[PDB]
Amino acid sequence: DQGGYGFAMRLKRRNWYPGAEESEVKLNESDWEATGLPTKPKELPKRQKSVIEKVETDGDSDIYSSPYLTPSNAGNGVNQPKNQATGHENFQYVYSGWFYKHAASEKDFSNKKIKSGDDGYIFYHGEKPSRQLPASGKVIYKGVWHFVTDTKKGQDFREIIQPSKKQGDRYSGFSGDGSEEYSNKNESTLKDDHEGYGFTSNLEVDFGNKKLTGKLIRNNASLNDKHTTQYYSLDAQITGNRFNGTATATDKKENETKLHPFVSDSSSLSGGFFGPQGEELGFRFLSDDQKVAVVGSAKTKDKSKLTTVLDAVELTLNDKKIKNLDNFSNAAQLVVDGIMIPLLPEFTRKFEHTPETKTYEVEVCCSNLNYLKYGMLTRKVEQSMFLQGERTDEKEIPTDQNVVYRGSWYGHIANGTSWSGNASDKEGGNRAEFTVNFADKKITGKLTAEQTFTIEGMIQGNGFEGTAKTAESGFDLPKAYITDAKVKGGFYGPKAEELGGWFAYPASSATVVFGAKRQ
Amino acid sequence: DQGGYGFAMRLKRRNWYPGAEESEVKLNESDWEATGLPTKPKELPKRQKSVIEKVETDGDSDIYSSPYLTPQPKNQATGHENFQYVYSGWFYKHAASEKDFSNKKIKSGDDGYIFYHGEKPSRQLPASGKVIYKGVWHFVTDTKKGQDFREIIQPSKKQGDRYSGFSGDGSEEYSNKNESTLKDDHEGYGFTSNLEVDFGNKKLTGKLIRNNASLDKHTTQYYSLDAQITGNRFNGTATATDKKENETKLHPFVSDSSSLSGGFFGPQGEELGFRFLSDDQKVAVVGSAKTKDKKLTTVLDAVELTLNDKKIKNLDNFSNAAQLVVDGIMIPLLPKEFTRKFEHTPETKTYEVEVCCSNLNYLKYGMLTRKVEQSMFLQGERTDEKEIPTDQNVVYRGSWYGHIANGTSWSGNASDKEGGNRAEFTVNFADKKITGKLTAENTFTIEGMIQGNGFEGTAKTAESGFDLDPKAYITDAKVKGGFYGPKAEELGGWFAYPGASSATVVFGAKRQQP
Ligand code: NA
Repeated sequence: DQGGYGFAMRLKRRNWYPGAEESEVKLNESDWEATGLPTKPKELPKRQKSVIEKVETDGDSDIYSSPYLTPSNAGNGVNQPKNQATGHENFQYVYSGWFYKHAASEKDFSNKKIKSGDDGYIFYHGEKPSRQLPASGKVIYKGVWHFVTDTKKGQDFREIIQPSKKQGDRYSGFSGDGSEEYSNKNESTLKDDHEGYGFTSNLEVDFGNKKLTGKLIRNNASLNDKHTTQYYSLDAQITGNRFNGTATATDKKENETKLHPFVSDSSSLSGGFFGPQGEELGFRFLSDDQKVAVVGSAKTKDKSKLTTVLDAVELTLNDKKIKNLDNFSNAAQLVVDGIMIPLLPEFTRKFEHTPETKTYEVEVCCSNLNYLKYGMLTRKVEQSMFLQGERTDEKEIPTDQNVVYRGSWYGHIANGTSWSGNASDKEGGNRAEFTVNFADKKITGKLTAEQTFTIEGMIQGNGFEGTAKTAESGFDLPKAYITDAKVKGGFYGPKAEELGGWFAYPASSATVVFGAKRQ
Repeated sequence: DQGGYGFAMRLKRRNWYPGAEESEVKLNESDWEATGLPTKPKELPKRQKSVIEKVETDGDSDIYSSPYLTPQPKNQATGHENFQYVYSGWFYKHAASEKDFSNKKIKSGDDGYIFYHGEKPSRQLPASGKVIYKGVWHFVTDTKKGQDFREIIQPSKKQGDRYSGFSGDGSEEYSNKNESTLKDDHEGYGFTSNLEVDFGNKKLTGKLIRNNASLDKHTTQYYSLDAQITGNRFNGTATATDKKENETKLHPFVSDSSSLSGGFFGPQGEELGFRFLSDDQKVAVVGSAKTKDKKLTTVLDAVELTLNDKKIKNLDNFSNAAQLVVDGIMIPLLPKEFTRKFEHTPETKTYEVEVCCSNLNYLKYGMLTRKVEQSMFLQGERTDEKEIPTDQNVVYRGSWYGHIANGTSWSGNASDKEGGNRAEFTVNFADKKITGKLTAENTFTIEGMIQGNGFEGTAKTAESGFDLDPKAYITDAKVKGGFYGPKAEELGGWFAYPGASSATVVFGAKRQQP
């Protein structure tokens, strides 16, 4: 999809003012809200929490939330419910769940509006979207899932929520409702075929084939023979640290009458992997009939060769240091300080951006690159270089023994006075060239200002590493000297049409990002 | 009717909670509320005012009322605006909505009352002639879902549907009440009344109209009225002038009423108040009217004779001998067996009353005590002067209550027996002459002239002293009285002395027959 740390969807409340009544309020893709990056995934997402904090109540002011979440800033009663897939409960990077208030009714006759029922959100959010994943093998992920429905006059979902308060009619059915009383979430022990407590998810992720399948079920209250009910299966393709696909409603029958909301397929399943090697994931979807939205989370068993799916780095000038950036496997979306900066609105480019550090100044290259972006980033005053690209699958690395790549680079170097040079297509300005022997796992090339650097390295999988050096001789602006500069890079896009890398040093310094295109 | 100083009727608000909705709330005779005696007729009636004071608001706490009432529209019949005894009108609040969702009650709209009240209900009226009364009238309707009265009230706020149509509504915008001058054929401003009272024939007729805003005849008539006068009261019907024929009826005045009732107030009934409820229970009306701004007959006697100070006060009465009105409260004299005795506490602590007699129907008299004060009382409904019989020899027999003393006091209740208090009278109507005797122990002698339905003369202990079981010498004591009931079957009088022996006496006798 379009990437992000998380998504939230608000409960609906239907207007029943007589004469001005909405017979229905459907859910919409436009209803999804970004959560932003959480400092602590176990806490509620801050933007949406603030909204609910301001929601008026009249008798019970508490915020109720999923049992494994941090009550934080909020209270409860008659409470020890559980919602967990057994053996898969120790989430560290990703949380999904719900939170809500018993909101006061809106009783605004003078605006012909009457609304009543809970107000709240379902959501998932995560930190540390993954830059590496297992290289191969099928891996079981389990966790939880949550839902919120549309509202329609006369509608009920009595199979999942006892409809004494018009759940599904006046306000959304949702998995946190006080009348969701048919799961085993309050029971003290499990039946031998339960996957856990409440609504749980089970996914099989095939890292070898870049795809996944799964099942979303309810673990049923024991009030012979089977004690779970399946509402969806899932199917998705993995691209980098993201996945996209479909959800299939398990019981839609034909003839109905359909006492639950899970009756339509979804063509908008999307999620992503989080953690050092994608050991946790978050996902969401919206049903095609706009009657239900789902979010969820899953993880490998509570306590392997890896492949790198992306590079995203920031090189800070002042201290020549190199930090990893978050990225959602999208070279054209620059993620810094938890905000997303697009990189496409003519070689290179330049612009500034302010969200909602004051503003970000970015110079990005290049116009002919599609899986790789690099340039200059400045906060306001801080200055850095950056590079980010989507690695080519190691199994797609071409075998060709002679391959030339051409492009440019941004440079900042000094043994005394400093030299800085942007990237360019012309003329004697920064230019880069590389010859790669894939068969040999060998790579070499040169960067020239017009004087030059010379790079050499070997090829490990879908990335390379080596060293860069001035002529020394020396450089320009009066001379700078570089020797044994630590060089890191990778190949980007299908069959490695693109490649790029960077180096920092380490009385001469140096920080360089470069990217080249295949001929 | 059943008499009173005034009546009020509250606006209705209809429950429109979905699923627990009232489709309609009709008016009912039982909805009428007594107002009590006002100290100042220009002020709002106190009981109902207190109710409205407690009505909850949320944004506008004011009480709005008819412009001539004591807190630039006008509501008045020109030349007939200076009311002193009787006021009718309305008052209300922009009441907050009731929004009780868990008990399934939603109500919205104005809350308030229409009312009339008066002081000094009349004991005399003009003896004859037709007299024009004009004034104002007011209405409140039922509520019914989907109902509007757009001819009278612009229905932007569901007037007639969620809360009663009423003449004080802010959207009553079709009368001339806000205009600065009058058309040639307007009777005045807003909704006005015009009555012709025929005191000669004891009846009245009238018309209730709206004076229309000018933006072709300028008034619209909604009712005519017809009533019979009995004493200081009147009862009859209202006839809806436009009912239902070729029209779908854009106003609430579509049904007749068989419950028009009202009464006269002031020294000679120069003002009146009235009310009615439509037979279809869709609309209640109250109103008031007066003779133009600036010989009598007496229709009732109602007096209190205070012992301690031998003084005699007029009581209010609504032309009903069996309803004793003291201190603004109504005390019935027949239990819904000669003489009677009982006590009564309203809502002075309690009233103790001894009343006579069981055979009298237009005349009641006896003892009244407050708690401690003690008085005698007499009240009766005079016979029409034109019904005074011409018979030259007529005997009346009965009793009397007596309290007298030149030294020690003598008190004697009334009775049928035996040597106890007894009264006898012979009346020569042809001669306009009356005489009779009261005896305790076998004594007062009374001569008097008849005038209309009343008499006036003297009572003397004669010669000399009386008993005191010490001689009490009362002579030339003024005696006043009347003939009560149709054709003067019952008669009554009283006397106070002086105008070392005192005396206060009420008596009543009944007519005999060959
Ligand atoms: Na986000």
